[PDB]
Amino acid sequence: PQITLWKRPLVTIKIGGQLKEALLDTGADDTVLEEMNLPGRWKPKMIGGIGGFIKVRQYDQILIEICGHKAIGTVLVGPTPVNIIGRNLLTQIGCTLNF
Amino acid sequence: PQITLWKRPLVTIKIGGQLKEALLDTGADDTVLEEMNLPGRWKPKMIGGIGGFIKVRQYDQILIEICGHKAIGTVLVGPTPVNIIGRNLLTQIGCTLNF
Amino acid sequence: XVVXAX
Ligand SMILES: O=C(O)c1ccc2cc[nH]c2c1
Repeated sequence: PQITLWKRPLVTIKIGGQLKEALLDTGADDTVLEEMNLPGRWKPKMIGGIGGFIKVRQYDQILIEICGHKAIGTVLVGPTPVNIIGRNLLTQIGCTLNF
Repeated sequence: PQITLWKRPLVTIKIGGQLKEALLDTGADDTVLEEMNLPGRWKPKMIGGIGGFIKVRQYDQILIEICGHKAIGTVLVGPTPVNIIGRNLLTQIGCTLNF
Repeated sequence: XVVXAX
């Protein structure tokens, strides 16, 4: 799809067999979702942004669909105020900025 | 341009004969810079991010060039760890996400 | 990482 930016670019995702919604964020290096269980083992990670840092759990090699487009990569989970798809997964679906 | 997301999407911006660089940030409602050169009077604004909320300095009607594209809008000066061009300005230059 | 603004 082509997504204009007059409102937040929220899209449907599927992860852990559940449909959720998340913000496509070109200013996010990594993907951070609100608390959920995921398969495998996690490792602790810090991430930063506006307002400071947060503690997250890092899960590697996780399957996620973003508007039906499959990706596999790292998903961080923690107390984010909004689910965010970052560049690590945007690149996997061939997302580009265009102007 | 058509910009991939393997690295941060930093672009040249110009304000008041200062060249800077800033990230094209679809996950930002607003444009936030760490500093501008002698910009004058401002009003306070609160914005949020993953870590909490910050107080910023709001400047309206700023003329900016982003990758050579002329725009006008609000620029916030605040403690962002990376200069960011948010949707308020991305829309003005016709920027979309595409996949 | 860095994640960017509400
Ligand atoms: O999920 C956790 O228990 C946890 C605890 C501490 C840290 C530090 C960074 N990530 C964490 C996750």
